[PDB]
Amino acid sequence: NDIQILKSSINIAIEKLNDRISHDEQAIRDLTLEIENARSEALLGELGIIRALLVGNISIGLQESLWELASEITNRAGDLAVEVSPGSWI
Amino acid sequence: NDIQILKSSINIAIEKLNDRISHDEQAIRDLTLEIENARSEALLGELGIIRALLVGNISIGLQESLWELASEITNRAGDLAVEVSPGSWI
Amino acid sequence: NDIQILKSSINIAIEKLNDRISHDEQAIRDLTLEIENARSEALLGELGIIRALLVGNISIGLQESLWELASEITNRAGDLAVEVSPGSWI
Ligand SMILES: [Cl-]
Repeated sequence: NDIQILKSSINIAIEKLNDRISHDEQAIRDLTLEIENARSEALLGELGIIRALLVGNISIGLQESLWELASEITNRAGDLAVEVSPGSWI
Repeated sequence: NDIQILKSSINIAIEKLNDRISHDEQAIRDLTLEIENARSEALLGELGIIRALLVGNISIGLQESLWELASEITNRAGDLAVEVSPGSWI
Repeated sequence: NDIQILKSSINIAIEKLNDRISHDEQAIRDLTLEIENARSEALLGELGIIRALLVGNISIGLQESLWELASEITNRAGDLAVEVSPGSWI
């Protein structure tokens, strides 16, 4: 009798909970996408500036520090799927 | 008898769970705030550098690449509520 | 009789749920680590560019705007445990 009504009501309550958790897991999955994207933007923004200076008539020492700096920055960025713009040397 | 004691104890246990989930949802909400802020900082940091170069005596080609670069960066930043500093052209 | 079988089955179901939540909490903890790291990278990338310009033969006004800019950027970065490279002024 009352055991079975209770069992089914448990099951609904747990379902709702799993709904809540799953909804948090998908948001934790969006955020981790948002973090990757933030990193990708900063990465492209910083290389974008470096390459703008590199393609100009800048002194030879600043070219050394900027190339080196491009690697360090690029090293810190573990590995995201970057796609730096075509470039523009001529 | 023992059905009712069991029902109330279920209800407490579920409450605690919903407490845990709600506490995760508020942290997922802080992080999404933290991500926006990280993006805003990188955005302001990169425009800050670009505008420092733009207001100086830099070559005319570097000015072209930097203005263009300011848009691309600003385009990648979907739309955050930016507030770039007043500027400083004179 | 059937009350006790039901009680134990509740306990397993709740355990599984707490497992799920705890697994979300550790991921919310990784993301908050990932956000800090994204901020640290952008921070180092932007100071890296600024210091490359600062150590060169740049005009005196651009040096003013860049030093100032280094503080504003560094101020916006609440306080992360930064570790800017040794520097390189000579
Ligand atoms: Cl220059």
